Amino acid sequence: MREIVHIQAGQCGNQIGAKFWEVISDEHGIDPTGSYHGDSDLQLERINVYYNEATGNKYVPRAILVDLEPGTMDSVRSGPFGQIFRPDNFVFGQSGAGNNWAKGHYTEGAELVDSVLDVVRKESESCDCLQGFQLTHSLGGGTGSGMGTLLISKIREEYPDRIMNTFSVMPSPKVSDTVVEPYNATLSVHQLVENTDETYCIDNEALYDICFRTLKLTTPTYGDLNHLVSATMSGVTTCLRFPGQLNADLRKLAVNMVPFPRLHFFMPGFAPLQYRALTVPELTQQMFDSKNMMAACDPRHGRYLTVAAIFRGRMSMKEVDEQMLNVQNKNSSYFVEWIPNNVKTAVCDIPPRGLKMSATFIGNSTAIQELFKRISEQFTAMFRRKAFLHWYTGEGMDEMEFTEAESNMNDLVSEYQQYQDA
Amino acid sequence: MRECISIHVGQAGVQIGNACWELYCLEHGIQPDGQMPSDKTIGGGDDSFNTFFSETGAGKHVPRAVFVDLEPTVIDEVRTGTYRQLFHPEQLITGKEDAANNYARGHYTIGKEIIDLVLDRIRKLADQCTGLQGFLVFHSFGGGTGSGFTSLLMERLSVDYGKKSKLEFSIYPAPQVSTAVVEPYNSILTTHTTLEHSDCAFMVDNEAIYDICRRNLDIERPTYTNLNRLISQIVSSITASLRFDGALNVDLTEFQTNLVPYPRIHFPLATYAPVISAEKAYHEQLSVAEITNACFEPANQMVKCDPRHGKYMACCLLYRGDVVPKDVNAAIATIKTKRSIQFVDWCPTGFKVGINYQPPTVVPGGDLAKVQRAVCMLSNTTAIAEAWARLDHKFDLMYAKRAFVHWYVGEGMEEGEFSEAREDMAALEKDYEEVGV
Amino acid sequence: MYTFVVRDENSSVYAEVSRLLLATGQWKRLRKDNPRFNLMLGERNRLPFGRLGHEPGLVQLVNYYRGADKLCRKASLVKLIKTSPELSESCTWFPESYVIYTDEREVFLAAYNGNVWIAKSISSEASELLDFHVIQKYLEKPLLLEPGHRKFDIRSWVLVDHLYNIYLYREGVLRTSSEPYNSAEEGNEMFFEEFNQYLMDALNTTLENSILLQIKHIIRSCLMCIEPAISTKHLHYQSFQLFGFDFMVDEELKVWLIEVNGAPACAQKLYAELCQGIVDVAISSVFPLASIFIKL
Amino acid sequence: MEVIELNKCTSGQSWEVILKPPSDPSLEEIQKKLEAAEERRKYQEAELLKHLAE
Ligand SMILES: Nc1nc2c(ncn2[C@@H]2O[C@H](COP(=O)(O)OP(=O)(O)OP(=O)(O)O)[C@@H](O)[C@H]2O)c(=O)[nH]1
Ligand SMILES: Nc1nc2c(ncn2[C@@H]2O[C@H](COP(=O)(O)OP(=O)(O)O)[C@@H](O)[C@H]2O)c(=O)[nH]1
Ligand SMILES: Cc1cc2nc(/C=C/c3cccnc3)sc2cc1C
Ligand SMILES: [Ca+2]
Ligand SMILES: [Ca+2]
Ligand SMILES: [Mg+2]
Ligand SMILES: [Mg+2]
Repeated sequence: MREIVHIQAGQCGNQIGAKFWEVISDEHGIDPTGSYHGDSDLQLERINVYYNEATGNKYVPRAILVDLEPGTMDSVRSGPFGQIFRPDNFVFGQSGAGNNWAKGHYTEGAELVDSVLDVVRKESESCDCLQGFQLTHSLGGGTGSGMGTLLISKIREEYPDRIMNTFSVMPSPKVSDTVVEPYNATLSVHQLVENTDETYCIDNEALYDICFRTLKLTTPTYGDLNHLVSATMSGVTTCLRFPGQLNADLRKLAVNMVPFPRLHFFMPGFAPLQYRALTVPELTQQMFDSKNMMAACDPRHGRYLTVAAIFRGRMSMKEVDEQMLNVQNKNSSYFVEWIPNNVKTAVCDIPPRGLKMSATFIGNSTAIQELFKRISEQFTAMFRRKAFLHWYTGEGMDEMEFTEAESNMNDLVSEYQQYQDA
Repeated sequence: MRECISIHVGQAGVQIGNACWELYCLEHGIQPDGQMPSDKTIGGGDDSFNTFFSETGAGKHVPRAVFVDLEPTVIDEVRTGTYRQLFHPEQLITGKEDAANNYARGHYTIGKEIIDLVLDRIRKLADQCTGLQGFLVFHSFGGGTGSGFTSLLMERLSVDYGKKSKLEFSIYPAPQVSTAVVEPYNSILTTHTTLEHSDCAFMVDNEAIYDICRRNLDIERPTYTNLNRLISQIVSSITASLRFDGALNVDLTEFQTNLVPYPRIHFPLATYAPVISAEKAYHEQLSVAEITNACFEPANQMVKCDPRHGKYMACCLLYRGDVVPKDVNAAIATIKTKRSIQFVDWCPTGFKVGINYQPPTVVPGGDLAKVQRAVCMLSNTTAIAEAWARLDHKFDLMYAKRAFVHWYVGEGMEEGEFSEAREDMAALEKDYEEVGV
Repeated sequence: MYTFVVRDENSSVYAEVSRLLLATGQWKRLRKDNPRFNLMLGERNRLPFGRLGHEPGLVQLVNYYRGADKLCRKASLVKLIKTSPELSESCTWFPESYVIYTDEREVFLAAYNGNVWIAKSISSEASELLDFHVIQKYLEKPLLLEPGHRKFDIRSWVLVDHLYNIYLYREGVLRTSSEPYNSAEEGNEMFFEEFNQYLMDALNTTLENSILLQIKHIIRSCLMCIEPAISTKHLHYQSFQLFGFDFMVDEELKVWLIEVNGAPACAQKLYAELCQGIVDVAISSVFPLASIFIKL
Repeated sequence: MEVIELNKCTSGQSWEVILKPPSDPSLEEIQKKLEAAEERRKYQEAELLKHLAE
């Protein structure tokens, strides 16, 4: 029945994951205790996609919470919708990962990974027809980055024929915890290139700029940043969670969006970012605007391979179709000519909370290379002096593995530039 | 009497299947529970409608149809729909997960696991046939199931039923009502494998049905329900000869005989008139001449093309309603002196005309108004090759960069089947050009 | 902001048209293979008409009429005239022509029995032509300008829009001969104003009366004939096309049709005026922004 | 303009009007195709598991 298994790893992965569940539980009418109290059967028609039906007509998220320290997951359990999560699905260590990819991937995380897989297996076994997996994590830390990609590697071994997608938060010096973030990110990107079908690249620099420049927040917190991520994740999963014209699972959606296996790193977008409702032209304009992009990449610096757009709310579908056909025919130079009709649009009647109507952007642009270039610059800047490497070699890693990760991402960059000049 | 078994593959095939069988029941006066007060031969008899309907001892009239899809969400609507008592559970076949718009998935990966089951259920209907004509296959070009599993089925049907004819009702992919991008691949792939297995295929471009619904029915954003109810009308016009008393196209063989002189060129263009809005209060009823003249207007064709810049190999006129032969011929003589209708030198410049006195039936509450007379033209024009041209061009654009190809190779298909299929289409366009210009 | 593509670089006329569209600041030129276009300045050979009118939300227009080659080919023009009841053998304004590789070899030699012909795709002997396409009756007695005693031909540019309105450009041109005609002005181009003054002084008549009436008649006759075959009135795309009609005039002031060009060139000083007119009635009529023609 | 083969019936009638006279793979081979594809999947999957094992 097209069930999705959700996994969240690390500090960022769990805090963002929790907000996601907090938002969609509200949309489906599920209270923190797991009881349904909505007002429409449309909220329950595809409730099985992310929720398991309990004994007493309760709905428990198909989510698995992973960390190497209990700090963040204790905060989740003490949160608003904390009691909604299945207790056994809380898998945690005590040591922590210390913002170290090696600790998450090779030492500390390796000691815990089988425990997570047992929970994954337990959730998967009770699925009528498993649709795929979904991971929320950061790439700049240790747990979500190192253990997260290790989990993905394991899942692909046990479930080679299942879709593996991630919502990955990209590190940025503007919003940074440690200096080793480019090290952890480069190591993780190599894993994602090979072992995921779709990765939504969420840039913290972009999130910061949106909160500061647009949302007019002088001192943006992680909470403010996760508000944008939560709203985007809701929009991306809207067509999967609600009835509509679109009858597609993760695989079919992946087929129409990914023309080349390695090039599957998407730029998320959202509109609006107020009492005055937006018009369809305004939604479409903002949706394609760089200021609504969350990968911190300028789409004009590249070309769109494929584009997906999801509209929510009661609106003129003719006007939507006209406006989408307006942007494409006014900026046809930014869409590849060797992929006919690469821009697809879906509408959903049920709007998110607080907005009468909204729009979510999913772009497979070659401009995403700017993100990897940026990470690669920061990486090389330290690695040429072998700086901070002792943290990693102390966990058993060799310099060669760093050189290889560096080379694979430069290859990824070169691959993107290959189709930008096509 | 000789029976005809319909097979509906994929979402497009199943939903259009629903539209047609609904329309068939309304035409033959069959109630949703299966009963038919008109039929006096209880539990048997070999009337014209028995070609499509079987009869039980209880008096139920059951469609000789099989519904197959690789995911249940669409067919489940038939299991709990208005005509749920009409079908037997064995006639409705569903799988776990679909082909995800991947031809290779529907043909090789998933199709292999369910092909024997489908054939066995078809065999169940075939055993209740005293003299089976053949099969009518409904499917889309763009879908993984509609393209992939259909071609596999068509291959096996030629093996298990070699003496039986096979007709196609195919949905040509249109971007305005599709969210898929790899449809040009699936279209070309399934045409290449099905070509030597289909005797006659009626292509229906969603782009054409879309605009007809917009222009003539005043519908802003036509839905699948809108498209299918219109498609069902055209299909009904084509299969009416098989379901009613007559002398034109009485069996599936005559479709090939009267429309397909060259085997590979078995894609007749269909034109229909009139399409009138049900929300239109005052409407001047069109004449025989007016609806006949409309058959040569491109805006009424199931595929948008220009027959003026091609050649005809065959042409049939199927009238339904208040139509007399005198007015028909009076219109035909007039049309030739105003229209550019060129035939090939090795074919007679003529028309096979058929009249069904029973007026067109429309679904109560639908968007289509009731008309006193309607006509469907089936013409084999080389102009329909324009659709192949468009399709193959999109193929060339993507395949030059090998875009999306890895999805197909990952399902066990070799890259060589792409170029092998494309070369077949290159030859197909060449055939049309030789016959045409 | 409309979009257009250019798929014919050798086009002398539409090179100026595309330039004028850009000068309006409301037209953007796209790549030649970009399918999302409004206007198409297509190529001469094998224009993909079949891929037009299939872009949702885009009204598409093309600078060529599909099937107009029946009028712009030598062998096709002859066939069209003899076979069409609205033209027939009694054509008067068209020279007795024959198609030879249908073919009309036996018919041509029958009418062979002033007997000078010309083959193209000039001799008094029939054997010299067949040993060497269509054979046309060469006008042995053409009108000659004085002083000079020289032969000439008249070129008229005709624009037909999407509504199949027939517009005749006021400014024509005469491709005159420099050498005297032997039956044994700047750059040889005379415009209408001078040619009109000549007719008034020499033959006591006007260009409108003696010649232009017959010209307008022929143009309208040819186009209204092939109209139901090429019209895009109810098509999924629209077509317009500039035509080049070539005429001849004899000593009796009778106008004869020579050929029709589908991709004609224009006179030097008439490019600025004609191309501007093309934008107004054939392009901006379909794609509005923010007369030099005679409607037939 | 000749009318020929006029057949009349209670349900309707049909005829022909002329305006101008004129001037498979076996079951075995299919199984070989399907199994060849299934084997190519198993090979590509084996190379995946081999890669993961390393
Ligand atoms: N006319 C019409 N076309 C449809 C309908 N449903 C889908 N289509 C068209 O069919 C094409 C392919 O979609 P599907 O037929 O649903 O694909 P499928 O056969 O189910 O194969 P899968 O990919 O496995 O789901 C699309 O281009 C749609 O436009 C329908 O109900 N009516
Ligand atoms: N958007 C967002 N980013 C975060 C959050 N917490 C940490 N990060 C980012 O993630 C990186 C740190 O990784 P973290 O998840 O804290 O380490 P982990 O627990 O080992 O996975 C840094 O680049 C932070 O900018 C959060 O709540 N929201
Ligand atoms: C064309 C198209 C593609 C598409 N892909 C989507 C992805 C959803 C998802 C949700 C969770 C995890 N991974 C993926 S929504 C969507 C909507 C359209 C129109
Ligand atoms: Ca330990
Ligand atoms: Ca009976
Ligand atoms: Mg942290
Ligand atoms: Mg399907």
